[PDB]
Amino acid sequence: STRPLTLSHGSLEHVLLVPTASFFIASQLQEQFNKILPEPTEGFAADDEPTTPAELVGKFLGYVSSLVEPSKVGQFDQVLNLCLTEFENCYLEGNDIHALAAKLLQENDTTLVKTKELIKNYITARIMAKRPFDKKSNSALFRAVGEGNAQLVAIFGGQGNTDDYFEELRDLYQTYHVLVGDLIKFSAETLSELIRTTLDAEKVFTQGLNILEWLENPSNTPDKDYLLSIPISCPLIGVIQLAHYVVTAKLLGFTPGELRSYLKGATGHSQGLVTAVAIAETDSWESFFVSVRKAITVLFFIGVRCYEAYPNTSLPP
Amino acid sequence: LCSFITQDKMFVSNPIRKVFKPSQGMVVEISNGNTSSKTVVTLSEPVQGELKPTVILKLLKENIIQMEMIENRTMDGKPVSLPLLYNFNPDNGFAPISEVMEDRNQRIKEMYWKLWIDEPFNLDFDPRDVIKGKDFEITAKEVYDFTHAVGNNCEDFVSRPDRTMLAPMDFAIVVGWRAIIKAIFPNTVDGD
Amino acid sequence: AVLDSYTPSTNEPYARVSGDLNPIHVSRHFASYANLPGTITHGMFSSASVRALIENWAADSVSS
Amino acid sequence: VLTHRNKDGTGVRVIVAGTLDINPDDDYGFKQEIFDVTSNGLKKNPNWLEEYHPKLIKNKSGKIFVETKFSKLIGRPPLLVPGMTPCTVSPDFVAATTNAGYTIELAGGGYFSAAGMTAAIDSVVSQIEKGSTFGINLIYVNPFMLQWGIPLIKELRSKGYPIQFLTIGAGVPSLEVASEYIETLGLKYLGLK
Repeated sequence: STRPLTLSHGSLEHVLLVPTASFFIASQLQEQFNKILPEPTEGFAADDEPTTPAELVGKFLGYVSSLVEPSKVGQFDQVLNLCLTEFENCYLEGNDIHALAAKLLQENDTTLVKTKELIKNYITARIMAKRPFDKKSNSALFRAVGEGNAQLVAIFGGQGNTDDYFEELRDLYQTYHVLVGDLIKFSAETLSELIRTTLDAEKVFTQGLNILEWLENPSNTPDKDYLLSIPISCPLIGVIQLAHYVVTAKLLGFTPGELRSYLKGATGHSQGLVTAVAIAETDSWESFFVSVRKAITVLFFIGVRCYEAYPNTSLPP
Repeated sequence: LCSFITQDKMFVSNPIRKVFKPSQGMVVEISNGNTSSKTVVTLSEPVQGELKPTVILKLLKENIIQMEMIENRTMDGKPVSLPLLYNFNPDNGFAPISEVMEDRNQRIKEMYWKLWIDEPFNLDFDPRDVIKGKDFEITAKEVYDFTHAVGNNCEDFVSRPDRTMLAPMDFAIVVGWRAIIKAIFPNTVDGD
Repeated sequence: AVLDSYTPSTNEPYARVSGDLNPIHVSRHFASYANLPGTITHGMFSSASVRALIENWAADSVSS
Repeated sequence: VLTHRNKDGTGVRVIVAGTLDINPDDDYGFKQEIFDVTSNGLKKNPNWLEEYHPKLIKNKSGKIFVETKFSKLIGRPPLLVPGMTPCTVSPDFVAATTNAGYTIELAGGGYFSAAGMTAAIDSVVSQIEKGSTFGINLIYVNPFMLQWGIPLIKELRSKGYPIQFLTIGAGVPSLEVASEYIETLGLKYLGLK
């Protein structure tokens, strides 16, 4: 039933065995994809260019994914699910995309930016191919903690670890959109409410708190100076932490609480204490969201009220 | 449609035409359009978020067009209005509409008075007489509002523990505005 | 020093604190009737806005 | 096309059936019209008798007007005392004639500086009724008058003067010179001779 098809860039091939009622639509995609590929150059060493066969498959893998919906049935659902299995079976030795990215960094042609690409592609692809991340994974850590030769403690960070904190929220939203989109949107909305709900909160958010907007159009994102002042930076940092918890939980095949169970305990530094408390109150996904609400609605008030208490004033130049 | 208005033999560009010039957000509602003498076109624009009447165009007794020019942001929330009056006259096909000039400055002054001055409308001052203002206590919050309005983040104006709040020299204008502006109002200083 | 300044998005904020409810600055139909380029920023705002710059950079933020 | 130029003004519209080309004038039509679906395929040439038929029409005060393209714009009888030097120089006569409800052109020929004509234009205005208007006749072959005049006219309109048309005698300005008058001066219409 199998009928060869090559995914091509520069001196990099990946031969792709294709089913019968398929090689039609498959070739169509192959062609369209070939068009978008930037011209090869000096070991494909540009920024758009795939470094390796693996990266290329991820590329095409992501291109096909761009043309599908989970809600309605598509005509590429056939091809996508097939390139998935061949990428998985061929390039992932069963481990996580993350393990591959590391290999591709260490051994092959190092690009953090390209690594992130590859990861965006695989997770994104898989989730839009109606093919979720529910089956406990063989995390050697979590396996060994589970047995008894290891124990976990969740530590949560505070304010002031980074100049560009909001950046971490971007990379999260942008990369793992298929996993975190919910609570980003959920938070963006629930924070919006806190501001109506609250008396003079509006005055503190001089340039508004449209988190969803700033994410979509970087162009519209306010200064680091605005983003860093607590009333908006406290809640946002927490969302970042919650968001990270979730990619770890979801990607392990665990519920929020299932993840929490592997923990000997948790603790935060400064404002990170809040999420640790709220994280341990966590059980099932349906219930996960009130836990989020609690956390960020605390942070919001810490931020808004502590700013009001002692607000930054001009430094004598 | 008449491109020009009249003011004492002088020809101005048509103000009605001007004020109704299109633009996203404005909405015109003509009511009773088919009978001439009763027609009332009404312009409503977005004012502080919600829509509201800004202009009201109709006829009055004895062939007098009236353009009710409405300001919604006032001292007490109760909208104020400037009555602009125009003589319509079908015997001059070329310049039918001319403006009623007698007392035009006075009407404009009266509306500005209601917006600036918390006193009775009396335009009978001697320009040479001293104008007394009002006493004025500087609230801690009038300062917060002003500094934040102009964007002055000086620590001398921000409430800090164990320091009295200072007011910006700029704040002088907030205090004297009513005493000062009154000075351009008397009848002997007739201005538009 | 050479400093970068900006006029406000709307004029209502300055009008409220100052008591200058002049429609020229707030209502487009009045601005347009007077034949202005738009809803002109309060000349007084620029006065206090620029002054703030002088205050900060020339007086080292010593209001006094 | 031969028959077309025979008929021109009579509402007949010739179409050349055998050539798909383009007429810069729309004088007539080519192969396309015979087949077009849009209202673009139904063109008709003008009948001057009908198109430009004089008419009558009534004021509300019930005055009667000879309605033509001209009077339809100006709102008075389609008759005018053209600028004339000795005759139309006098602010008195341009007032009187304009007060009698007729369009008259104030003669530039008799004025020699912005200041001297400003004198008359202001006299004319003093005698003319409220909301009334007149015009100014300037000579092309006199570059001096044309130099203090065009400005005086523009400076005057800007102040809102009731002088709402310019006529130019002795020659027709060039496209850039004319365009200047049209857009620069605040005039209701321009008169060419």
